[PDB]
Order: sequence, then structure tokens, then C-alpha cells
Amino acid sequence: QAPDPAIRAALQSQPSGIASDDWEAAMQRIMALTTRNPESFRQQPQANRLSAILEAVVPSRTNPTHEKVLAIVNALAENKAIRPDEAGLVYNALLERVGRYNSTNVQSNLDRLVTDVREAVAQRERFKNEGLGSLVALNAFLATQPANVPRGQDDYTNFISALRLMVTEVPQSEVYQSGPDYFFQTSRQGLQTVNLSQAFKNLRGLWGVQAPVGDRSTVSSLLTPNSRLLLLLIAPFTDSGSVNRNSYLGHLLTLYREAIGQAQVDEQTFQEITSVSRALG
Amino acid sequence: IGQTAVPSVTQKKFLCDRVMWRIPFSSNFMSMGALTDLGQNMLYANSAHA
Repeated sequence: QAPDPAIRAALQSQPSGIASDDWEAAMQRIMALTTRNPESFRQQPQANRLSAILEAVVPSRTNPTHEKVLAIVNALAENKAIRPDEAGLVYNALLERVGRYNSTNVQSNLDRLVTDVREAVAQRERFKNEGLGSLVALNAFLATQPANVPRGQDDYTNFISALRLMVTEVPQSEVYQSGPDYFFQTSRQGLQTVNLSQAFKNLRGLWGVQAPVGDRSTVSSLLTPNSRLLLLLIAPFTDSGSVNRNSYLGHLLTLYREAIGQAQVDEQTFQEITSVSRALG
Repeated sequence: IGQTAVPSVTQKKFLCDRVMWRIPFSSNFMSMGALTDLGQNMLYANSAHA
């Protein structure tokens, strides 16, 4: 995950050993309460055994502002609001800004804001993992061509359901895209297998047309490879309404469900067959 | 000029007068907006320069 921004501020702005913050532990070095080594503080030279007692009995007061602001800047960098190389001049720009107008009011709403940016950073990784930015884009695409109005059969409803299901499931965040004009599904973020989904202008006239089963090479064998790719991509989400004779589209789905099956059982038997991988036959 | 033409040397010069010379403080010399890219870098630089 992306870390806690306030931890990553404190970790780079604060004392590495004992501070004038962790008073409770300093008063167990002093008083010999520390169960792991009681007599350690008793053996310090007077030169630092005595000044440590002073800072514990009358603590130094400090200004917390730089730790508040840096816990914002680290958050802005992680949320990608700013380039990481801007963090020194964004830190400075905020430090002068909040010092110029400094007050007890400002100091409180910096504190409010440090909690807010810490939560916003935790929320942003959820908002990338949940894929919602893709599910909204799919739900926008489904407004673009006749929703709930097929012609030859309503297996169109099952196929639309398989898109929503797939784009909810697939955890590399299959990206639905508005394009410049047409809507696209990218699948995996490395894009090799992108479908232009507004080019399911094929898969319009084909709902209900029965399979010409004896030979796939025939008059109605129309589909563009972009459309065959969409069928091959959704295939592991599709038994509902697609059984062979229900359409040529049903037949393609019954072949591609099993072609994916074949690919992953041939992987399971390839990674077996390649056992030696080196000369021995 | 002509057949009795004398040995010769050439002088090249130019004029542009209503103009005043310009040098844009821009990372390439084009007008890509009114507030130039280098003009913004110098805000984020938060520093004085001679």
C-alpha cells in the first residue's frame, strides 16, 4: 500500500532516539524502571546524566508546524497532486504561506487537514483497487446504443450482464475508456488486447441467428476480429443463455469457453513436460 | 556592368525599422501562453537572481 503520510513525515522530521516527546520512556531510563537494562542510566557520565534529568523535569517546548506541513506535502506527492521533485518548493511555498498568516485558527485547520489528507491517501488506493473509475465508464457506454432493445433474441441482456460482471471482477483493473469518440475496453493495463466496444455494431444483427453448425466458413461468418476478441475476452463469464444452438454467437461462446480451457490445461501440461528444460530429452 | 566591368567586392546589410527586437523568456522561443513556462519555474524557484 501507499504508506501513512504522517508516519513518513515523522520518520524524516523527528529525533531518532529519545526526544522531548517520549517523556514516558525518558522517565524510565531515569528512575531505573526500564526492565531490560535498569543500571544503564546510572552509568552515564555526569555531563549527560544530569542534563537528561533537566529536560525530563522541565521539558523543552517546540514548534510543531514543520511536521504538520510536511505531512501534507508527502500526502500531495503520494496522491500525485505534485511531481516528487516539487516537494521542496511546495513545502517552502506552504511554510511561508502559513507563517505569513499564522494564528491559533490556522494551526487548528492544518491539524484538521493533516487528518483529511491522511484519509484521502488511504481512500485513493481503494479507489484504484475497486476499479470504480472503469465501472462508471462502462455504465456511461451502455447509454450510447439501444439499451434493453435487441431484435432477434434477448441474449443481448446476458452479454451486457457479462460486461458488468467481468469489469467488476478482473483485478488488474480492466480499463473502460471513453476514447475521443468511441468507447473502448483495454483489458490489462499493458493494452495488447484492447477492444473498441462501439465497434460492436457487429453483434447487432447476429442476436438469435442460429448456428450454421456444419462449417463456420459460410455466408453469415461476418465478424470483424475486434468483435471476435470481445467474445474471447468475456468467454469465462458467459454460460447464461449462450448454449450452442441459441445462436452462432452462442456457438462461438461454447468454442471460446473451451479454447480458454484448452490453453490453461496445455499450460498445466507444458510446465510439466518442460521438467528438464536442458539437453536430457 | 558590361564588357569593361571593373574588379568588384560585395556589401550585404538589412533594415527593419518599426520593429523592436524581441527575446521570449520561454523554454523554446514560441508563444505557448501569456505566462511562459520559464516564468512559472521562477515562481516555484522562490529565489532572487541577478
